[PDB]
Amino acid sequence: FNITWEEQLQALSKLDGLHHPHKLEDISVHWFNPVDISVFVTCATMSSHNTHYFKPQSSPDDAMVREYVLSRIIADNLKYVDNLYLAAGAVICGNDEYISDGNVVGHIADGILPVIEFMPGVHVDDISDKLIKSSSYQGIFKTDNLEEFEFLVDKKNANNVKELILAYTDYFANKLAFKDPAEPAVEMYQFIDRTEVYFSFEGCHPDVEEVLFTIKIVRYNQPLNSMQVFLKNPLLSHIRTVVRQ
Amino acid sequence: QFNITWEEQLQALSKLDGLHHPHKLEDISVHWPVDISVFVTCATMSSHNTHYTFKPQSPDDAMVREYVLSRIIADNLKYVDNLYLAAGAVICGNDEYISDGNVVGIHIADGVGILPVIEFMPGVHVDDISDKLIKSSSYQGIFKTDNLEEFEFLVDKKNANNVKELILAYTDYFANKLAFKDPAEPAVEMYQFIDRTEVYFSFEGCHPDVEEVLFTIKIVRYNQPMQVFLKNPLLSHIRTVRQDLPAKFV
Amino acid sequence: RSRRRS
Amino acid sequence: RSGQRRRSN
Repeated sequence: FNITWEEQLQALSKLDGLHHPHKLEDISVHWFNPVDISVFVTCATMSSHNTHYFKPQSSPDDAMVREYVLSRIIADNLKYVDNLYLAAGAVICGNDEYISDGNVVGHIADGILPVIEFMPGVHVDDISDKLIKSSSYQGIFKTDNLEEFEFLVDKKNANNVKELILAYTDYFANKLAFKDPAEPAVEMYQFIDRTEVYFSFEGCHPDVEEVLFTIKIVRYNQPLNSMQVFLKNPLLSHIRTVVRQ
Repeated sequence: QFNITWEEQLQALSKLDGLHHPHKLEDISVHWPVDISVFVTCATMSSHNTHYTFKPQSPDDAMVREYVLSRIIADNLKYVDNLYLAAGAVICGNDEYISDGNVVGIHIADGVGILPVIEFMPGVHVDDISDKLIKSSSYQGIFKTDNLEEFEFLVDKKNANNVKELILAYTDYFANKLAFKDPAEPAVEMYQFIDRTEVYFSFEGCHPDVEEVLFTIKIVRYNQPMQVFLKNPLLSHIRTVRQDLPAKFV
Repeated sequence: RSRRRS
Repeated sequence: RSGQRRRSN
């Protein structure tokens, strides 16, 4: 159908802390198979014209899935709430070799290797099976402990990433608080080559049933300080990618 | 400023011997001191646009069209039968030889859904961009084009056959299907870097509608034909993406 | 409407 | 010409 920036900004008006949003515009949503019971929406902006998006538990509706368009972009605009926003700015500026795009930071000099990804609108519990199958085992990650952040991240950026994490935790627990408090979900998955820890949060909004946001640290089997026999190869800065047609 | 129509394009591409299955064509939209360099921008939906920079040789809205044609034909030289199928030899002649239509690479992962060895470069010639490479390279060399013994040098023997046949097929086309009155000799130059060896095969050909057509293919051979750096799976995690804003937090 | 960590 | 003639030998 047709949401307008009036409804978007009306929903974002009740997100505490945000004071500098990026440019929004009207979209056009179009949207379901009875097999597997899935509604995959898509909608057309006018400056990017590419966004597609869940498994419902009730009879769909036009008004129904716009609650979810608001769930997604409400979850996205959380990255601009100031304390969280430049709480990420601190981890990016805190290292001269952390390159960003607004959604993931982490090489190479050619005209990026993920270290931490911002995943708005999703939760680890909703995708947990695909990781429990693929992971060697699972672990727990104490958020208040600085040493674990000294494990996944080097001691240079451990603190910044830490109170970035519990910055999101405080924001969801106090500015997106439900009447019945929601506990944050932190889940560790060990792989053969890396270590993936997920920090997922649910938040209360009046216009939406729920808001979801998770952040993923990946700490590879190799240290950043060592391994350098691999990163010093200038074949890195010689690779790009393109279509395979 | 003006609007070429695509039949003015295929009026020039019709004079390409062997061109029987050309690319999808549309109308290019023209939009064209600083070293006297001239920049011309071509808008077309699709793919929306593109741009070219070149030396002015007094420019006008009648010769810039000649330029953009001189490169349209140059690119369409990769679908004339006898050189396209010769490419297909080089892509199908290896399991991990991925192609883009402009470059080819090896291994790697999409993740979402390469490493240049052969870059097809239309609208270029090493003579015009040499001086930027002699300074950056340690030294230069010769590459005997009609002999393979060096094609085993640049690429393994699994691809030296079809690579040699490809570049020599380009040589045959440019020397026999677009030959000048005084024939132009192909220019093949090799440059040795500290991490790789780059070779460029450059050809000039005569077309009735434009002053000249040129085409170069670059093939780079790295110092290793170990090479288990290609087996590290951290390279299966690499993506590409950086907004800038005055932010002060101190 | 029509939570994970209960 | 019309600027050409690079390697005519």
